[PDB]
Amino acid sequence: ALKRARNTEAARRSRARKLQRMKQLEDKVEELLSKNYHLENEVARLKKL
Amino acid sequence: ALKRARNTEAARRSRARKLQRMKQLEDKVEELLSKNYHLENEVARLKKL
DNA sequence: TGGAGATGACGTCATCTCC
DNA sequence: TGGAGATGACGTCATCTCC
Repeated sequence: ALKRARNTEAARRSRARKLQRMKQLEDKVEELLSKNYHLENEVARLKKL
Repeated sequence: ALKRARNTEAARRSRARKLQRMKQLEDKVEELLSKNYHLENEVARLKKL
């Protein structure tokens, strides 16, 4: 059927978006963990001086 | 068939783990964004004083 | 070992959303 | 509006992994 054919592609596009969103999110946690470390270290330094 | 029955449940358990992992990850980004803000603000303060 | 479970992509159905 | 697309869960098959 036709509605099925269209839905099969809509599902394909939807899955693809969910896979990129996950990766995007995983990268962000990596980015924030590093930014966090530099600030935490920075705080210790300024605290001393 | 039997192997199919088992796989149908293995898939159910697997999906469940992927849903919790996503949520866990989403919470972490929220947590780090806030911790980041407090440190960034903290740095500005110590910088001044 | 061979064999069990885990997991990625698939296509489908049910629903929601949005004009 | 009614109708189009988006999306969550499903069950299946193919493969990987791990003893």
